[PDB]
Amino acid sequence: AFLTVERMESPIDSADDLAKQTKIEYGAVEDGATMTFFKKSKISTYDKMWA
Amino acid sequence: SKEASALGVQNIGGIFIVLAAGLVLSVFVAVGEFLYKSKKNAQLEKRSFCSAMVE
Repeated sequence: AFLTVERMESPIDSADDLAKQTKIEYGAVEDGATMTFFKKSKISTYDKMWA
Repeated sequence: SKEASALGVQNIGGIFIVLAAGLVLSVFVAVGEFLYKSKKNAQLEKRSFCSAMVE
């Protein structure tokens, strides 16, 4: 089980690797027009991460 | 995504208890088999078998 969970992870850490894995936590200057781009978005990945 | 767990007493501890029960039941059946061989040899009361115990 240990080796299982360890091998579960992925290090590429793309726009989506952050979406799936939830150990680490996001960050954004809220109202700084980047968070707005997320909230306005229609991108499924960006949609769920805005959520 | 949070299930990387070492094993602990909370989830396996019962087999120590199983050890305890098996040990004690072995104790009782062993003394019973002692009495078995004892009565196989002589009448109910034994003292020479205490001598075999000591030796």
